[PDB]
Amino acid sequence: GFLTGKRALIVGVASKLSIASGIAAAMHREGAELAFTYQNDKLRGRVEEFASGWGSRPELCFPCDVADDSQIEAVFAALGKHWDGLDIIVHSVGFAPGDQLDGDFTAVTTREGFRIAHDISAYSFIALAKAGREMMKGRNGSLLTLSYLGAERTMPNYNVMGMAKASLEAGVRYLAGSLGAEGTRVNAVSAGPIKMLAANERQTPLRRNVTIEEVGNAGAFLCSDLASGISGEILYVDGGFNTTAM
Amino acid sequence: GFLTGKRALIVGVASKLSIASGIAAAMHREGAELAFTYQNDKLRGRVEEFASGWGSRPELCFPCDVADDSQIEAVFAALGKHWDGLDIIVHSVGFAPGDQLDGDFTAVTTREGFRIAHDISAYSFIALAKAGREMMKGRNGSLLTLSYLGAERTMPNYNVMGMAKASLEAGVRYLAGSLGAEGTRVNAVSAGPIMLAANERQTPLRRNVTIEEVGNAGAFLCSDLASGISGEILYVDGGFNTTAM
Amino acid sequence: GFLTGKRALIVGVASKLSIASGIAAAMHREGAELAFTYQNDKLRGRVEEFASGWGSRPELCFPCDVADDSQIEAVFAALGKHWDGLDIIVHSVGFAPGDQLDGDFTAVTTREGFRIAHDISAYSFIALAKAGREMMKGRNGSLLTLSYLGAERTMPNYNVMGMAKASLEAGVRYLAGSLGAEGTRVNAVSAGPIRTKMLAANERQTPLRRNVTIEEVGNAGAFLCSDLASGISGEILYVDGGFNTTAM
Amino acid sequence: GFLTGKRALIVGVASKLSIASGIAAAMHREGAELAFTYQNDKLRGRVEEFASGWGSRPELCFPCDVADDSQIEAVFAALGKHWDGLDIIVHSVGFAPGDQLDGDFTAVTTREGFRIAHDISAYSFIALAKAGREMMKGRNGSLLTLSYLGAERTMPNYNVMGMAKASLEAGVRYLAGSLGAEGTRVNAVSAGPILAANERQTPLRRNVTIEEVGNAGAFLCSDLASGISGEILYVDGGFNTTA
Repeated sequence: GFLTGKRALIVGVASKLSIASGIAAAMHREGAELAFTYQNDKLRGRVEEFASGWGSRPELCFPCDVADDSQIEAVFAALGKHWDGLDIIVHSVGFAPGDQLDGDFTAVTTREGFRIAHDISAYSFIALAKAGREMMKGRNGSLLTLSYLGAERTMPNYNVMGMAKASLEAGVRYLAGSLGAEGTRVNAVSAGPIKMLAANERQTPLRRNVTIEEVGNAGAFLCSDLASGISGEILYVDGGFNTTAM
Repeated sequence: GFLTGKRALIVGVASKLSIASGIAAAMHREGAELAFTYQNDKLRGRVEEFASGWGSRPELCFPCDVADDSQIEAVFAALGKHWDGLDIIVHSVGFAPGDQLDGDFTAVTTREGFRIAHDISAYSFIALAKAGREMMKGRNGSLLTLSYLGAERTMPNYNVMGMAKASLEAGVRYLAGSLGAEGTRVNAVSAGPIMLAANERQTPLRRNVTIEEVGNAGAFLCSDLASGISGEILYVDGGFNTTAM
Repeated sequence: GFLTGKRALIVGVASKLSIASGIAAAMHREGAELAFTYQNDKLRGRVEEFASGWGSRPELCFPCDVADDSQIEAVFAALGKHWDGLDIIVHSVGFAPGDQLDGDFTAVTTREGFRIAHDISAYSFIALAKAGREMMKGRNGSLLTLSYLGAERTMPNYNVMGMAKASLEAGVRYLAGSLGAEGTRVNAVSAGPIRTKMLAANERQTPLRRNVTIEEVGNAGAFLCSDLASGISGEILYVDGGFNTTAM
Repeated sequence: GFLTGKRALIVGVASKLSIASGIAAAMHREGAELAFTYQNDKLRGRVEEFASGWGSRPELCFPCDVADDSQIEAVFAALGKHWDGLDIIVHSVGFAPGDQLDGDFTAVTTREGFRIAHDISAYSFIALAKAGREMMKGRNGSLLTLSYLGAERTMPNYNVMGMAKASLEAGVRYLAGSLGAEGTRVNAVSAGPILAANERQTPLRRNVTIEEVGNAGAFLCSDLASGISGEILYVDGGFNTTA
């Protein structure tokens, strides 16, 4: 593939319906050696399952709870023992306590929900870039992450999560800003949604939802040297929805 | 003036020549009855004295550090003994741990520094929108806050305060979708700075703006003159934001 | 008022309830003395009559088809006979021929219709900017124009005119950049829809649950050309009650 | 390559150092059958040479002034006598009268300059979509145009092209939502310069190459980007994201 020879870490594979899971799949098709992290022992089995069919193996799977600094550093110590270097890190972690994500925004949003949603979904990505700066030394690789339109504009019940996404995408630009002198490109892919999920379909220009695959392909490219003049981008894979108003 | 009749709470007055002091002035020029909070006990005497010259009294000054829900709540419960309603809350509290705003971003940014920056400089706004929802009921008021170009494009050492602001700025949009129904508008004012001579030559107006200028806009935004504007981020920077080079 | 002592020219007054008039009314109400252009010979009587309720007189009205560079300066040649200098230009004219603004974009959009939509809606701004540069010198004044959300995101039956506003909006920035040196501020107001079935959804979405009024879009527009807003140039002020910020 | 199977009409090829060229090389490399236009009678043979070096031949080269409606017409007519379907149209022609790109924006900008600036740099796209609608129909194709930061922000001596470009970018958006239902995707690459002080600030601390813009340009018109429409993708090292 066009990603042959590169070696990527992949954070937050939790399912195969996931958006993470479309990316890993397309990233193997394109020739990448992969690794995976799983948040907890519950999901440890199914990550390793998926991993094995994605060109990877149980021994390239590590426990990581991105709320923890050490555990992230631990991931980069152990992985660093199978590969002489890392090229790509992928970030697919979206988490805010549900009571923040259903009701009147102003009403339900608590300080602690704000703290968490931001920590898990925004800064984890800076820590990942931090905790792996060394292993991406002189690889000219890249970092990726996932965002949503709700960081640029408002929608029902997405609520405080749009504040996290807005910060992430900022964090993306500042990451591009600093990490780039050593040749790291930081980018993010903003995907469309995967009754009213059909009111989306008929305003989205392509009259259809994007597939976890198309986001994979698009997130694959952004990590390949096909995308090597491209940094600080937020790429929208949403059938063109954001370009609509009425 | 164009604000007479309106009452306004001002959070985060800390110096005579801050953008917040510019706002505070104009809103008084325009007749707003002003109330103030103070960050801690050192600044107390400073804030009371400013308040007194902006038509208010120390009676209308209350202790608040926006890192604590409980003190915040005591603000509106203390004010509510003085006012049977409130029109405006002006949110000019911008802060992050110093070491994060000095160096390479990836290197100097910390979990705890992140969490603080975002707490004080962003969530505090929503905590004020909440804690003051009742006092603002049925008055069709407004909330103003301060952001900066750092939320939208990068620039030296602003670092994590560029994520904070972007989170703020999204909260503007969201608080707007929410409180709009009831008739509260929510807006922000993104000011220019006040060798930074590079900025100036590039800035279309060839100068910087002044807290005066940032305050008239601040004021306008919170006055009935604005009543058709909400969810908006008004750039008071002489055009600098619109230039690429 | 706060425009007191300021002089403005106002282009585009064609109805009594246009955004053009909302501005003109506002701007008078805050002290600015005004001048007006009529698009052609049919609107002269309307425009003049309006102008008198706005402190202006028949004499302060001028003919001008913004498709004509020569008429564009005829305004300023003639105006500078009553006024040694000018402070504001308000630019409020939206027109693409009707067949362009109806149906499927790609099908009904034609080269000429495109040409017109951009020459009227967009270049003309730059031309009032040009033509009146001399009279605005020294006054630390401002130009103001009107845009729409269509330019930045799509909405049915706006078609080519969103292309002509994105051009315009870009134009605002270039003018603001060019003329800032000598003091001229250049900004825009970008109103949401105005009242009189498809519009009822617009207001369920917009944060303030109501459309704006020309009294709102005019105050914004007034303010933006007043020394109160002297720190503001290159800006596109949204007046739509927050519509532009919502997606569902 | 990921464009294998695809056929593509490229508008704008005129120089070795073209952006237009960078896309064609990267596109052909990715396995597309290309086909080109040449503005005047000069540059005719020069297009042809490049064309014959890109797997094409001088019979898939057609005369076209994007200013004249009838030629663009005649382009797709003739092309449909060699080709069954069309998959990609690429639009890489920028031209404003030179005087307009030299001096004070207000002062040098004239109406005629405006007109040409917009007709060439922006209407041409629409017309290419328009006049080549039928050959794309059925195909789930894609269009691609070129833009620049001057639409989004100001800079010296770009002047009216920032206006042309801004329009074009809406034109991307309006097209995309018009031709989406039938499968046509519509995007743009906003490519940086291929300036010395520019370089200092862009994040990668370097300028982009026509191979870097051409790749992404190719990617977007390929089925690997079928979930993308209406975009202004930025290949400039992240310069847009910097203040």
